[PDB]
Amino acid sequence: HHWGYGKHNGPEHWHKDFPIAKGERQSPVDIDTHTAKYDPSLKPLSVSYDQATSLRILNNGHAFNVEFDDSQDKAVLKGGPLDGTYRLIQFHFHWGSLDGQGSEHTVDKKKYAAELHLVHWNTKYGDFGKAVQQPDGLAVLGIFLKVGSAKPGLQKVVDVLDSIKTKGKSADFTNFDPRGLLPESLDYWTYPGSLTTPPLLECVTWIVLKEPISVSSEQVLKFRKLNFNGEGEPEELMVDNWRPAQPLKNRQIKASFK
Ligand SMILES: NS(=O)(=O)c1nccs1
Ligand SMILES: NS(=O)(=O)c1nccs1
Ligand SMILES: [Zn+2]
Repeated sequence: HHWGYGKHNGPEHWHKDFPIAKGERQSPVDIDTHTAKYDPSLKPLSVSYDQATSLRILNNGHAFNVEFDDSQDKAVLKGGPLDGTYRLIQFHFHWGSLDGQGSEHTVDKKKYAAELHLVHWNTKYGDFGKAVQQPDGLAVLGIFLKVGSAKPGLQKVVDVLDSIKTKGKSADFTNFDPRGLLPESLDYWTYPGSLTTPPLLECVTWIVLKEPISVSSEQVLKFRKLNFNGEGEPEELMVDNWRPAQPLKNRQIKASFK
């Protein structure tokens, strides 16, 4: 047994094993659109996923991760609020049991049906494990999912979920293009924060896109068929795997747009 999202091991318990849960720069947060300062010094985000190499998809018991080859500068995030270059290592999502909840960040208290996280690590620290020990170690791009028209570029991900239903299952997952998960606009808010699962390390520059992607009800339904438990255990549907908003405290949310 370990941390999870249930009544006995969920977000409100995490602090007992990861005391930084109560720290000064925790994620997610509510993005108050009227308090976020437009910052004309922010650069456009640079997302270069042209040469991205997906390798595998994994159910790790808390979400599913699509993993990338990060042994070269093939899929990088640069510009925006960032200095230097961050390599894509994985993406995953957080979603709800119902369309009314599921996102981690909220926007003037609005919850989206899900949220995508494309996780990148600062190439000056050499590997992901070293980056997470650093205040500017990670750059996570957050994208909101709302339910409406399907996202054609998500379908390949939903169709493989049958094969990784339970914890520890993985499947080959090559030639997936993450550029088909982006919305049209790259307007963003940014603030310094943390991993939103344990160990909750305060290593993240969060870059959250203003424009949501639209996904179909059937697509998000297929997320909710996955399982937190392993094969041949009591079936526990993988839903509501989001941490609620944490105290903003001494932080400013900047906007890249007016
Ligand atoms: N702090 S924790 O979420 O890992 C936890 N372990 C057992 C019950 S709650
Ligand atoms: N949910 S997240 O992107 O902040 C993340 N947490 C741990 C590894 S990646
Ligand atoms: Zn996440």
